[PDB]
Amino acid sequence: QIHLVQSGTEVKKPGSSVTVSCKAYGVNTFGLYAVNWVRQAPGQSLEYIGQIWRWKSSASHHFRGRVLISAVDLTGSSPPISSLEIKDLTSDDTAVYFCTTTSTYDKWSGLHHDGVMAFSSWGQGTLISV
Amino acid sequence: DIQMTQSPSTLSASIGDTVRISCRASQSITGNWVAWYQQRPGKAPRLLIYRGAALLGGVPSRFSGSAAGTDFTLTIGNLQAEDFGTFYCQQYDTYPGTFGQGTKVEV
Amino acid sequence: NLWVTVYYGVPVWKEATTTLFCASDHNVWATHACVPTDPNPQEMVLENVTENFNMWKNEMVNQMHEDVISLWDQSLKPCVKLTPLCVTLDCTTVNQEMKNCSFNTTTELRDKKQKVYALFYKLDIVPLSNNSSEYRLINCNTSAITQACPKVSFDPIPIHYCTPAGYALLKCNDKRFNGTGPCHNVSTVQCTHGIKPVVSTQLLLNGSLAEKEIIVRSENLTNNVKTIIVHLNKSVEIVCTRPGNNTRKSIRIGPGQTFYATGDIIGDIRQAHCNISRGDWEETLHNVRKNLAEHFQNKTIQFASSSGGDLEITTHSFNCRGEFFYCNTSGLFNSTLTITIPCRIKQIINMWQEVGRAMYAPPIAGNITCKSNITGLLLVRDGGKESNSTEIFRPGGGDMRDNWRSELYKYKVVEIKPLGVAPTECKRR
Amino acid sequence: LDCTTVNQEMKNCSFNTTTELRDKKQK
Amino acid sequence: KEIIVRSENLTNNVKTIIVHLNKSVEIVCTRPGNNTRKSIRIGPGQTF
Amino acid sequence: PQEMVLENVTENFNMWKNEMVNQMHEDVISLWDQSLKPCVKLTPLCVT
Amino acid sequence: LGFLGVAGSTMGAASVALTVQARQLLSGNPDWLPDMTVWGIKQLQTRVLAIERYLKDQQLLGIWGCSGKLICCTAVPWNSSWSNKSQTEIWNNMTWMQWDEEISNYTATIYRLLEVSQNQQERNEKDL
Amino acid sequence: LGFLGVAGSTMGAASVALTVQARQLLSGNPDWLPDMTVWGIKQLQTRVLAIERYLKDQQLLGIWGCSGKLICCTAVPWNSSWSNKSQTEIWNNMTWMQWDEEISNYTATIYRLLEVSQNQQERNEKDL
Amino acid sequence: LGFLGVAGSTMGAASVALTVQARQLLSGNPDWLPDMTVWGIKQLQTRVLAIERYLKDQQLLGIWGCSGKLICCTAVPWNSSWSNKSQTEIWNNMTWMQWDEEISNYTATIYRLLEVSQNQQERNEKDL
Ligand SMILES: *[C@@H]1O[C@H](CO)[C@@H](O[C@@H]2O[C@H](CO)[C@@H](O[C@@H]3O[C@H](CO[C@H]4O[C@H](CO[C@H]5O[C@H](CO)[C@@H](O)[C@H](O)[C@@H]5O[C@H]5O[C@H](CO)[C@@H](O)[C@H](O)[C@@H]5O)[C@@H](O)[C@H](O[C@H]5O[C@H](CO)[C@@H](O)[C@H](O)[C@@H]5O)[C@@H]4O)[C@@H](O)[C@H](O[C@H]4O[C@H](CO)[C@@H](O)[C@H](O)[C@@H]4O[C@H]4O[C@H](CO)[C@@H](O)[C@H](O)[C@@H]4O[C@H]4O[C@H](CO)[C@@H](O)[C@H](O)[C@@H]4O)[C@@H]3O)[C@H](O)[C@H]2NC(C)=O)[C@H](O)[C@H]1NC(C)=O
Ligand SMILES: *[C@@H]1O[C@H](CO)[C@@H](O[C@@H]2O[C@H](CO)[C@@H](O[C@@H]3O[C@H](CO[C@H]4O[C@H](CO)[C@@H](O)[C@H](O)[C@@H]4O)[C@@H](O)[C@H](O[C@H]4O[C@H](CO)[C@@H](O)[C@H](O)[C@@H]4O)[C@@H]3O)[C@H](O)[C@H]2NC(C)=O)[C@H](O)[C@H]1NC(C)=O
Ligand SMILES: *[C@@H]1O[C@H](CO)[C@@H](O[C@@H]2O[C@H](CO)[C@@H](O[C@@H]3O[C@H](CO)[C@@H](O)[C@H](O[C@H]4O[C@H](CO)[C@@H](O)[C@H](O)[C@@H]4O)[C@@H]3O)[C@H](O)[C@H]2NC(C)=O)[C@H](O)[C@H]1NC(C)=O
Ligand SMILES: *[C@@H]1O[C@H](CO)[C@@H](O[C@@H]2O[C@H](CO)[C@@H](O[C@@H]3O[C@H](CO)[C@@H](O)[C@H](O[C@H]4O[C@H](CO)[C@@H](O)[C@H](O)[C@@H]4O)[C@@H]3O)[C@H](O)[C@H]2NC(C)=O)[C@H](O)[C@H]1NC(C)=O
Ligand SMILES: *[C@@H]1O[C@H](CO)[C@@H](O[C@@H]2O[C@H](CO)[C@@H](O[C@@H]3O[C@H](CO)[C@@H](O)[C@H](O)[C@@H]3O)[C@H](O)[C@H]2NC(C)=O)[C@H](O)[C@H]1NC(C)=O
Ligand SMILES: *[C@@H]1O[C@H](CO)[C@@H](O[C@@H]2O[C@H](CO)[C@@H](O[C@@H]3O[C@H](CO)[C@@H](O)[C@H](O)[C@@H]3O)[C@H](O)[C@H]2NC(C)=O)[C@H](O)[C@H]1NC(C)=O
Ligand SMILES: *[C@@H]1O[C@H](CO)[C@@H](O[C@@H]2O[C@H](CO)[C@@H](O)[C@H](O)[C@H]2NC(C)=O)[C@H](O)[C@H]1NC(C)=O
Ligand SMILES: *[C@@H]1O[C@H](CO)[C@@H](O[C@@H]2O[C@H](CO)[C@@H](O)[C@H](O)[C@H]2NC(C)=O)[C@H](O)[C@H]1NC(C)=O
Ligand SMILES: *[C@@H]1O[C@H](CO)[C@@H](O[C@@H]2O[C@H](CO)[C@@H](O)[C@H](O)[C@H]2NC(C)=O)[C@H](O)[C@H]1NC(C)=O
Ligand SMILES: *[C@@H]1O[C@H](CO)[C@@H](O[C@@H]2O[C@H](CO)[C@@H](O)[C@H](O)[C@H]2NC(C)=O)[C@H](O)[C@H]1NC(C)=O
Ligand SMILES: *[C@@H]1O[C@H](CO)[C@@H](O[C@@H]2O[C@H](CO)[C@@H](O)[C@H](O)[C@H]2NC(C)=O)[C@H](O)[C@H]1NC(C)=O
Ligand SMILES: *[C@@H]1O[C@H](CO)[C@@H](O[C@@H]2O[C@H](CO)[C@@H](O)[C@H](O)[C@H]2NC(C)=O)[C@H](O)[C@H]1NC(C)=O
Ligand SMILES: *[C@@H]1O[C@H](CO)[C@@H](O)[C@H](O)[C@H]1NC(C)=O
Ligand SMILES: *[C@@H]1O[C@H](CO)[C@@H](O)[C@H](O)[C@H]1NC(C)=O
Ligand SMILES: *[C@@H]1O[C@H](CO)[C@@H](O)[C@H](O)[C@H]1NC(C)=O
Ligand SMILES: *[C@@H]1O[C@H](CO)[C@@H](O)[C@H](O)[C@H]1NC(C)=O
Ligand SMILES: *[C@@H]1O[C@H](CO)[C@@H](O)[C@H](O)[C@H]1NC(C)=O
Ligand SMILES: *[C@@H]1O[C@H](CO)[C@@H](O)[C@H](O)[C@H]1NC(C)=O
Ligand SMILES: *[C@@H]1O[C@H](CO)[C@@H](O)[C@H](O)[C@H]1NC(C)=O
Ligand SMILES: *[C@@H]1O[C@H](CO)[C@@H](O)[C@H](O)[C@H]1NC(C)=O
Repeated sequence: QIHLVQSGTEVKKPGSSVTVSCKAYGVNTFGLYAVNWVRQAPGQSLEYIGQIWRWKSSASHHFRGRVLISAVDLTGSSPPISSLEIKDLTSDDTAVYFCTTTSTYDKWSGLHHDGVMAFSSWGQGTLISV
Repeated sequence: DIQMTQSPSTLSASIGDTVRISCRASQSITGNWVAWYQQRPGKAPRLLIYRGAALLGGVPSRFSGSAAGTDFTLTIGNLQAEDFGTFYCQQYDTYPGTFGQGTKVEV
Repeated sequence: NLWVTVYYGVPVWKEATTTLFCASDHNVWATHACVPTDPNPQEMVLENVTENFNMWKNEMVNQMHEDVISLWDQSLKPCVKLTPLCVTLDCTTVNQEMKNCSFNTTTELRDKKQKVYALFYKLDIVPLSNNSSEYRLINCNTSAITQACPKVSFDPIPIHYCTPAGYALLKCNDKRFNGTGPCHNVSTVQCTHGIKPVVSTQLLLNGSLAEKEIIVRSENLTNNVKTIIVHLNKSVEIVCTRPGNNTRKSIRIGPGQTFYATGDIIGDIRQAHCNISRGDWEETLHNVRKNLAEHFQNKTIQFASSSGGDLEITTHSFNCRGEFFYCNTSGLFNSTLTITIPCRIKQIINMWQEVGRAMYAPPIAGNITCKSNITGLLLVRDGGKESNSTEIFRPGGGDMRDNWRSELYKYKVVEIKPLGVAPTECKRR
Repeated sequence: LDCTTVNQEMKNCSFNTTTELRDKKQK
Repeated sequence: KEIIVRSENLTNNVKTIIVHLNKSVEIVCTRPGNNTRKSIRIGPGQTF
Repeated sequence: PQEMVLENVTENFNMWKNEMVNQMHEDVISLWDQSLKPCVKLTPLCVT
Repeated sequence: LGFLGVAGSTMGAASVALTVQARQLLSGNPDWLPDMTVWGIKQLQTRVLAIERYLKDQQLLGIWGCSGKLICCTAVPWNSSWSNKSQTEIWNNMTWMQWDEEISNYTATIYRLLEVSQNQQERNEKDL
Repeated sequence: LGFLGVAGSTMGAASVALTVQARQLLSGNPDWLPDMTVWGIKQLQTRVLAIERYLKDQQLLGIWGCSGKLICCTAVPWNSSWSNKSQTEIWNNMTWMQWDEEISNYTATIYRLLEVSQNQQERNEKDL
Repeated sequence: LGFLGVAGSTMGAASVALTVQARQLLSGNPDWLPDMTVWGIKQLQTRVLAIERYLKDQQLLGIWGCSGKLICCTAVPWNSSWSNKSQTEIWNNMTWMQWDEEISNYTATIYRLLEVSQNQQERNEKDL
């Protein structure tokens, strides 16, 4: 019922910006449903890139001022959309990015805290190399 | 920041066997507030357990979780038919969150 | 060191569902089915708290719908039944919206029959054979007709839904709320504001108006079958009437059971019709169009008349002093000093979409005229990718619950847990 | 009820009864 | 364990004797026919 | 029954605005109605 | 303040004025409904359930030795494994909602402990 | 003695026999009415209302520092802007009905003062 | 041990777990039969009766100064007339049922003495 469709593989010369799109099929709105962007590089270490929650966007300390996370709500011809934008890419940013959505309506379910949360639904991930 | 460490690094297994994976945190986690995930090679991670020992739907009843003060143990009992890939322990106590290094299971 | 201490009265709430009762400040609602009371209400504004809302799974509307159906049934049952009316009707011309039909019925004595005559609308008549002059009522083979009960009034009155002890209602006060998401300005109450249980289709009538500007809400905009509710901030004036002078006859169909029907019509043949202020309607169409253009990208928006179908769902429907008007609005939603729309009326009304129950509304003696406010619209998007340039909308009915969501979307029901535990330096006991 | 043989534990019975229209009967 | 016999007054001869068994017996049975369900309109929605 | 005698009190009575009689009246009619409802009805006697 | 007025206030402030929340639990509707209604039976069900819930909470308080005390003080030590946070942090920068969520797993066992403690005390009160 | 036999007695004499009046607020309930009629609903009516009233009165007593006590000495001073009569006159030449009539305007203020005094006492106890 | 598990135990051992017996007097089923049936009326009747019985027991306890206690010392002398057995025999050889058997004729007198004793104590509380 809930699916996440992500953009395609795209490889760029170092020194430019990159955008990645996540498309939430089945999500009623990004209220009650928070979006979290995570990273997985070779080395198999899952990091935490950032999130949009309650229409507030935030990023971890390693990426503050480096990644912009934007979102547009449900429209007539398009389900809810989220987007990662990395301003500059070094050699070490090669990884697969994952979009995740988590329900935030219960307020008592164990799947989320006030700011940090687990990830109920996972997209198929976009591979980016430099 | 809160770190974690999982064990064992890798373990062999067989059909019908019961396996245990323990992740230990750098700070005792008052609430359970820990999650367990699977990841097959080339696929997307799938949430298995949240809130320490809460079982989602669709996931088989064979999985279980135990939450001590600092050590959290995932018990995958009665490995049936298809074997699994990489398992992961994650904390969501403080911001930002962090994932574990990870363990691998093989036949 | 640190010892446990239990507190009673801790302010924590869970989401919960309960049987909410109602209250009011002859009529079925006022003198039955819930208490008359309205003391000084207690409204408070919480601080530093945000609460999630989603109106599209809320038990308030289901409870209200069940209560409305149950009250109507309980009102209809304790009076006259119309089983002897289902006979062969010999109908002829009035000598064009009615037919003069004579028929045989019982009387105060079961060994004698009587010949009577009455006027009937053809929407209440079904033929028996093509080469015949026989007619029957609509619901004579599928249900049993019960007469609308003359001494009781089916007039909507304001009603307040009230929470029982141990529960509370949370109200979203955020301006321009579309029903889903967080709420940063929350208030607590015990009883809702005035709600009028008006049943209408294709046009929301006599409703509370939006606070600042038009609010557009639907359970799933991307889906097309779902209803789109439009909540205006400027009320539109619609006044309308059946002007024909009628007169009703009392027919004894048994021991004390009397059946009232359209005895005769006198005066010129005048058609029931609805007037709407034209300039205000043009303004509200423009406001709705350019507001709804926001949710649907740059594609142009067109309005078109309802598709063909049953009279109940295709035409706008309402009630006025007991008379049931089905108005054909083929010019109101026709776009891209007064506007007049035709209105047929019907007597055998089979609402609530159930089977086996149907009601007959006796005609009021004189002519009927009543004025009301259009305060909302129910629009439906047409499916299919016929064009990639324009998206066309239609009148839409569907579930009756949509008529009440617009009044109950601010409210949430919460249970209270008063017992808590916490560590403190206190030890002594 | 006008009953005849089955044409051994039942009988084939015809009867008049009411219909949708109260002023008509059916067999 | 085994069969139980009950009666609120066994020495009386007009009182039911209940026998409770420990091994259930198999009884399967049937009406083996083909009867079509004829519908008759009794009245306004009444169907026989 | 328990009956106790209030020694030093003085109470004002008014028999003409007592709700006891109205309650008794309502009970009498309601009881008679619920008694006469669950049995035979003389609808077919209304003949010539 | 008013009923549930201190939802956003921290626990230290909420410790004051618990009586409004306590008293709201028993306030009801003096009027009732006429006969032969399912509405009336639903109302009776709801209010009997409310009385039962209130009585259960009061009995649970009494078994712990806090029959008529809103802010009573028991004698059970607080295990650090339940929730190990600073006193100032708990009573100055946390609402009751977050607190009740963060100790949800350890609530039940805590209750049992309270029981035993009071029972022990009562027995000692007869053996001393 | 009887249920209200001390109605005419002055308050000093009436303070000795509060148990009978207290007990009759709950006792006297008969068996049930089998018929599901208006009468059964009215019985259920009256008895649920009685339970609610008794629980409300007991909760009002318990919020104050007077839980489980028929006679209770609080710690709120008696403002002379309320009834100002000598103790002998109050307790030897006045019935309870007259006393309740004379002080009718100040009952709400007295109740609120008792509430705040007990809350202050509880907070002080937890803080000292 | 669970509910009624200490029936065979002697009186001394049974006093350790009175809370299990006490708590089951309020546990029940929160659902309902929504069909206007006589079943619903009978269920609602039995629940209201249970509430009334529990409230009466709590009132009777409170009249004796034992409101928040499951075990309570009442300070009224034990007349040897109503029962004269050694403490060891009573607390190590007789079940509670036999005890309630052998003092059946005298419970009313004991209850009246209890209420009079607390009335005297409460009056003296303000007398001195
Ligand atoms: C029901 O009713 C509800 C209300 O009642 C209603 O809610 C409303 O929903 C809409 C959704 O449609 C909300 O509007 C959206 O809001 C989004 C969130 O915006 C917030 O965050 C941004 C980003 O902020 C970060 O960065 C800035 C940079 O300066 C910092 O200042 C911030 O602090 C923050 O930085 C932190 O976090 C970073 C990580 O992200 C860290 O790196 C960093 O270090 C920091 O830690 C803010 O800028 C926003 O503020 C704006 O508004 C305030 C208001 O005061 C202004 O002061 C401020 O200047 C800003 O203007 C806000 O805080 C937005 O992302 C979203 O924006 C998109 O849409 C708009 C409108 O169309 C576009 O103009 C905009 O360009 C965005 O479009 C881009 O993204 C989409 C995504 O799909 C693309 O498709 C699109 O093409 C475009 O992409 C292009 O740009 C990309 C870069 O941006 C680029 O990468 C792409 O490649 C491409 O080129 C939109 O505004 C609205 O707020 C809600 N209303 C509320 C909350 O009241 C709800 O919808 C209703 N429901 C329905 C069904 O209708
Ligand atoms: C949206 O909201 C509007 C609110 O105005 C509704 O319109 C009102 O509807 C009510 C009910 O249909 C109307 O009230 C009725 O008016 C009748 C005509 O009143 C005229 O005639 C009487 C004769 O004495 C004059 O006194 C009066 O001043 C008017 O000149 C009355 O005859 C009705 O009486 C009812 O109650 C008496 C009580 O004894 C009964 O005996 C009657 O049989 C009858 O049941 C009643 O008063 C009211 O006039 C309407 N207002 C307007 C401005 O039109 C809309 O109906 C509503 N829309 C929807 C869809 O619900
Ligand atoms: C609101 O209405 C819209 C329709 O107007 C609705 O959108 C639909 O959602 C479903 C559910 O996600 C979509 O179906 C999926 O679409 C993706 C798109 O790539 C497909 O990949 C999916 O197929 C895969 O997954 C299936 C199992 O889910 C497998 O069986 C399959 O083999 C594939 O592996 C799946 O078909 C559907 O496409 C959209 N439709 C449109 C037009 O967007 C939305 O869900 C509604 N919102 C709510 C809250 O109900
Ligand atoms: C179970 O059913 C059996 C019957 O199959 C039943 O047994 C009968 O019990 C009655 C009990 O009264 C017996 O009647 C008595 O028999 C004795 C035998 O000597 C007579 O002396 C009695 O006569 C005296 O009492 C009479 C009043 O009852 C006086 O009128 C009379 O003058 C004497 O004072 C009396 O007739 C009867 O004989 C037996 N029958 C058999 C066949 O056993 C048994 O009681 C039932 N069990 C229960 C628990 O009910
Ligand atoms: C800490 O408390 C939480 C909250 O109770 C515990 O999570 C709970 O875990 C149980 C067992 O996994 C869940 O029960 C399951 O519910 C699902 C619902 O679909 C059902 O399908 C299963 O059959 C099973 O009954 C329970 O729902 C879940 N609670 C919530 C709110 O989700 C958690 O286990 C506790 N941690 C401990 C005790 O260590
Ligand atoms: C509906 O049809 C019935 C049956 O035809 C009409 O009833 C009858 O109508 C005729 C024609 O108006 C009446 O005849 C007139 O009678 C007067 C009596 O003084 C006579 O002087 C006239 O010359 C004329 O013949 C007849 O009385 C009347 N009968 C009854 C029982 O009503 C009825 O009028 C029709 N309704 C309408 C609205 O047309
Ligand atoms: C938050 O919501 C409250 C409740 O609606 C608002 O307070 C009301 O404001 C209106 C006018 O704006 C007054 O007429 C009412 O008397 C107010 N009621 C109360 C209880 O204060 C408040 O203005 C809103 N605040 C914001 C920032 O939106
Ligand atoms: C009802 O809401 C509409 C929608 O906003 C209001 O129309 C606005 O009118 C002002 C007039 O100064 C224009 O500047 C805006 O552009 C209009 N908005 C739109 C979306 O067209 C209208 O004024 C409101 N009416 C009332 C009485 O509140
Ligand atoms: C509804 O509007 C119509 C149109 O103005 C009104 O009917 C007109 O009435 C005047 C005099 O009453 C006549 O001269 C016109 O010929 C009528 N026009 C039509 C098209 O019928 C009607 O009176 C209005 N009704 C109400 C209740 O306001
Ligand atoms: C409502 O009325 C409109 C016109 O008043 C009807 O539309 C007409 O439909 C016929 C065919 O049935 C066409 O020949 C006409 O050209 C249409 N009118 C116009 C102005 O184009 C409509 O069918 C009616 N709908 C109902 C349900 O009665
Ligand atoms: C059911 O109960 C009967 C007793 O009525 C059992 O039959 C007995 O079996 C034993 C075998 O050890 C014999 O010694 C007895 O003579 C039998 N009794 C009779 C009356 O024949 C029987 O085995 C039981 N069956 C089960 C499945 O429990
Ligand atoms: C009941 O048992 C009878 C006897 O075996 C079954 O009837 C026989 O069915 C077979 C074929 O299934 C025929 O060849 C025999 O001629 C039948 N004999 C009689 C006497 O009927 C019958 O089918 C069984 N029914 C069920 C439901 O088990
Ligand atoms: C219709 O709207 C006007 C405009 O404010 C208002 O005065 C009137 O009370 C409204 N009538 C109804 C029935 O809502
Ligand atoms: C709109 O109305 C005009 C005139 O009233 C008519 O010619 C036209 O066909 C109508 N269009 C629709 C779509 O009903
Ligand atoms: C009937 O019409 C007349 C004028 O034709 C009008 O004055 C009267 O108000 C109408 N009846 C009603 C009930 O409005
Ligand atoms: C019973 O009659 C139906 C009528 O269509 C037929 O399909 C079915 O096979 C018959 N059954 C037997 C057992 O003959
Ligand atoms: C809300 O928070 C602010 C600062 O966080 C504080 O000053 C204010 O007193 C709080 N309001 C309440 C009702 O606690
Ligand atoms: C009634 O008043 C008289 C007046 O002297 C007094 O003696 C008597 O005791 C009073 N009765 C009661 C019951 O107080
Ligand atoms: C109360 O009465 C006393 C008499 O004992 C008097 O001295 C005092 O002034 C009075 N107080 C007020 C406020 O009237
Ligand atoms: C039952 O009685 C025996 C005495 O032989 C005793 O040992 C045992 O503990 C008793 N059991 C219980 C549950 O009191």
